[PDB]
Amino acid sequence: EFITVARPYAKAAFDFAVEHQSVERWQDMLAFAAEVTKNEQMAELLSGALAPETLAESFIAVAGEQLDENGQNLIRVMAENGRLNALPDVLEQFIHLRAVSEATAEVDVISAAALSEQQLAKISAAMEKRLSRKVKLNAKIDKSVMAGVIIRAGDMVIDGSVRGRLERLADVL
Amino acid sequence: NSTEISELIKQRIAQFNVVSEAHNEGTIVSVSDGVIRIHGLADAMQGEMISLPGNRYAIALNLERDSVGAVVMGPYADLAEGM
Amino acid sequence: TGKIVQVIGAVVDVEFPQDAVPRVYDALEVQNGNERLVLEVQQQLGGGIVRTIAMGSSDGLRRGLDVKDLEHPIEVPVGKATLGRIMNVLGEPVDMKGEIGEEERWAIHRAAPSYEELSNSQELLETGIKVIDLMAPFAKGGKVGLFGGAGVGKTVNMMELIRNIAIEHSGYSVFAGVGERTREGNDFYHEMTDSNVIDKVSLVYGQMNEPPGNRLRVALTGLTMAEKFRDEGRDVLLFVDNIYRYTLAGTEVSALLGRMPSAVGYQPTLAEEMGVLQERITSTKTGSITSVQAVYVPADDLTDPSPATTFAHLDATVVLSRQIASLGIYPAVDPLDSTSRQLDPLVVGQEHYDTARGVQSILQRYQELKDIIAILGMDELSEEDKLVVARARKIQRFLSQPFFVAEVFTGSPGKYVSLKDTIRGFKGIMEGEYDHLPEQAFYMVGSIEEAVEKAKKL
Amino acid sequence: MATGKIVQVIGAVVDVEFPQDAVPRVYDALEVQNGNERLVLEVQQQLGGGIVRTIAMGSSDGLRRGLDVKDLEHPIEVPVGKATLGRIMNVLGEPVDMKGEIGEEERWAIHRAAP
Ligand SMILES: Nc1ncnc2c1ncn2[C@@H]1O[C@H](COP(=O)(O)OP(=O)(O)OP(=O)(O)O)[C@@H](O)[C@H]1O
Ligand SMILES: [Mg+2]
Repeated sequence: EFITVARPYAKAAFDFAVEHQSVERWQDMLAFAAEVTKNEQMAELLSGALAPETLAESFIAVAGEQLDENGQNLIRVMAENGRLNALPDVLEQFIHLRAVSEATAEVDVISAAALSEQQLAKISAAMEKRLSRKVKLNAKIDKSVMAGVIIRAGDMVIDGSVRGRLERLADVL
Repeated sequence: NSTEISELIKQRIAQFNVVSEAHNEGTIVSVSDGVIRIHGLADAMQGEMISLPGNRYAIALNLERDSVGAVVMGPYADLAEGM
Repeated sequence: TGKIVQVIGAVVDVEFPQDAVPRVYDALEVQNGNERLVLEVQQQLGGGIVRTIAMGSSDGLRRGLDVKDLEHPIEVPVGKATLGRIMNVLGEPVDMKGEIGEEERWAIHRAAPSYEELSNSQELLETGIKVIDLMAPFAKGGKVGLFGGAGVGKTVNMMELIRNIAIEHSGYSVFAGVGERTREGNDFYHEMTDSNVIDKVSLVYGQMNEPPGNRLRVALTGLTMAEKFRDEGRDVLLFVDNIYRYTLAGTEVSALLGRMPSAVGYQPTLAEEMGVLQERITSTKTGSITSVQAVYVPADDLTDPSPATTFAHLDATVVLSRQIASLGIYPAVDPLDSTSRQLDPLVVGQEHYDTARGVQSILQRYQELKDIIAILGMDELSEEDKLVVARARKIQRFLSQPFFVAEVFTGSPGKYVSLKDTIRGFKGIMEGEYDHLPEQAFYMVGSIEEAVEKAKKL
Repeated sequence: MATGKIVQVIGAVVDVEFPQDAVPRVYDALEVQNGNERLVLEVQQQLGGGIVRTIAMGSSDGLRRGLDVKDLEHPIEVPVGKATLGRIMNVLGEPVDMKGEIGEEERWAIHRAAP
C-alpha cells in the first residue's frame, strides 16, 4: 500500500508550505490532485507505461487550479518515480502532519444514545489533559451498544460500554 | 465543491482529448525473449489468441491487474513498443 | 457482488465491497461461458481483494466478470447415499446415473479428533502376502504406506490388499483416486460392478487430467465421506490412490499464491498441509478407519522432503525397490527398509519376532558381503560366508509370490499364504532344512511345500 | 541526428532512452562517441517507457550518462564475398590486420532466419 512511499513526499510538501506560510492552499491543491487521480479515464492513463514527462505534462494539463511554480514541481517529482497513485495517501499524511503541527486532535465518541453538552464538555476537557493537545469531538452513537460509551483518540481506546463489560465478564470463564 | 470539481475534471479531460483504448484492443508495452507485455485488452480472456501486426499471434498467459502477459507464436524480434 | 481482477493460471483474484468480504475457505461461483465454475477462497489480501483457487479450468475467464458469494464452504454428500457411486471433488455425481439421494452434506474442511477421543488397538490383520505380514504386519485401525518410485508396483500391491482385506472384512469402504490414471479408475469400477461388491464401496476420483484445485481437495472429499461412516460407528477401509499428488498440487499453486519457495522448491507449508490431512485419518473410540496409502517417491529419492515427511505419519511402511523389481522378484519389497510398529514381541509373540529378526540379520550380512563379491568373486569368501550367501539368496526368492491380480501378467495362478506357513517356511530355511534345494525352487511359490514340489522338477 | 540518450551504465550493460515513437527493435545496432572512437551497442530488450537495454560491443569505460546515441536502423551488418578472403576481421567486420579497408560489394545483416 502507498502509505510508506507517500511519507517522504508528504513531509517535504508540509515543511515547504510552512516556510512559505501557505498550508491551507496546499491542502486544497492536494485534494484536487487526488480527485483527478480517481477519474476513470486518467486511471487507465496512469496505469499504462507512458514515459514520466509525457505523463506529467498530461497530468498538469488536467489541473489549472494548481500553483504551477510549486505544485507542478511536486507532480513532476512524483511522476519521475511513478508515484502519482500515492497522491490520495500523501494528502492524508499532509492532513495528519498538519494536525500534529497545529497540536490538535480529532476524537470519536460512541454511545447507546446522544450525550448532553455537559458530558461532551467533561469528555473534551479530560482528553485535552490526557493528550496535551486541543481536541475536536465527533459523536457516532450506535444501535448495538445498549449502555455506556466508547472513546477513541488516535488508536488509544477507553471502553465503558456495557457490551464490553458483558464480554469482559464472560472472559472470566 | 467536490461534485463540481469532479465534473470540471470530466470537462477538462474531454477538452484535452485524453481517452481510453477500445476494448478488445491494446498496445505492446515491452518486448524481451519472446515474452510480450500488453496494456489494455480489458476484454481479453485467459488463453486467448491475440493477433499481432503482421499475420501472427500471441497467447495470453497472465491477466495481471494492469497488463496481459503473452508469448509470441513465431519470430518476435520485429515487434516494438507501442504497436 | 465481486469482480474478477486477476487471473494467473489456476489462481483468480476477486474484489468485494469491504463490508462483504468472503471468509477463508468460502466457495464462490462464476459463469464461465456455458458452464458454472466454483472458486475456493485461500487468502484475504488487503482492500477487499480475496485470492482463490479455481475448481476447474480457468481458461476463458475475463477480468471484470461478476462473481457470486456463497455463504458456506465446499460441502459434499455423505452417508449411505454415496455407496456404490463415483463422485467429483465437488461431490457431484460422475457416473451417468441420477442425482445422489443425499440427506446431509458435510464441509470438507474439518478439525482432527481430540487427543481424548483416540483409541489404541493391537488386533493383527492378516494379509495374503508373505513379505508384508512377516516383515511389516499391521493392525485393524492402523495406517499402511506403500512407498515406491515410478512403475515399481504400488498399485498392484494395493489391489491385492483390496482383494484380501476388503472382501473378508464386512463393512463399508472408501477408495479415493488422487491424481492417478483414469484408465485404472475405469478398470477398477468395472471389476467392482462385475463382482457385485460395488454396493459397499464409495469412489471419489480426481485423476491426473484434472486441474490442480481438483487434485488438491479430492483427498479431503474422500476423507469426509470416511469420517461420516466412522462417526456412524462403523469400521471403515480407506484407500488413497496416490497421496503424493496432494502435496504436488500444493507446489503447483504455491508460487501463484505468492509464497516464497522452500527446500527443493516445495511450498513452505508442506509439513502443515500434509499433517492436517493425515491427522484426520484416525481410528477413534466411536469407530475405526483402516487406511492404505500409496506414496510415490520422486526420482526414487527417499530423502526428498515429501517422502520424508510422510514416514512419520504412518504405522507400517513398506518400501518398494526398483533394483529388486528389475530382478523380477515381485512384490519388490525391500525387507531392510520396510518396518512396522507391530513388529514387537508382545503383540506378535516371540516366534514371529525371532524369525523376522533372523531374516533381517542374514539379509543385512549379505549386503555387507556383496562389495567383496563384486570385485573378487565368491570363491574368496569363507565357508561360513558362502553359507550366508547360499541362504540369503534362497530367502530373497521365497519372499516372491504369485498374486491373483497379477495373473494377467505372470499367467501362473495366484496364491494366498497363511502367517503360520510363512513363519514356518523362513524358520525352516534359516535352520537349513532346505539347503539341498536350488534357488529356482523358491522363486514364485506360495508355500514351502510348493517349493519342494517345484524342486523335484527343478 | 542522434535521438537517444544514455541513462544507465552498469558494466557492459548500457540503458538508453529514446522518444516513444522511435524505440529501436530488438537486435538493432546503436552507436555512441566513447570519447575519440565510435562504440557499437547491440539491443537485447525493449523495456517500458522508451528505455531499451543493450550490450556494449567494446569497452564500456568512459561512458557518461546523457551521451547522445545514433539509432542505426539495421542489425549489425558485415562485409561479405570474395573481398573477405585472406583478411582478418573482428565481430563487427572491421579489419584487425593492418592491410587497409576491405573492398566490400555488399554488407549483410548477421541475424537471419534458417532455410
Ligand atoms: N506382483 C507382481 N507380479 C507381476 N508383475 C508385477 C507385480 N507387481 C508389479 N508388477 C509389474 O509392475 C508394473 C507396474 O506396477 P504398478 O502398475 O502397480 O505400478 P504403479 O504403482 O502404477 O507405479 P506408478 O503409479 O508410479 O505408475 C506392471 O507391469 C506390473 O506387471
Ligand atoms: Mg500406480
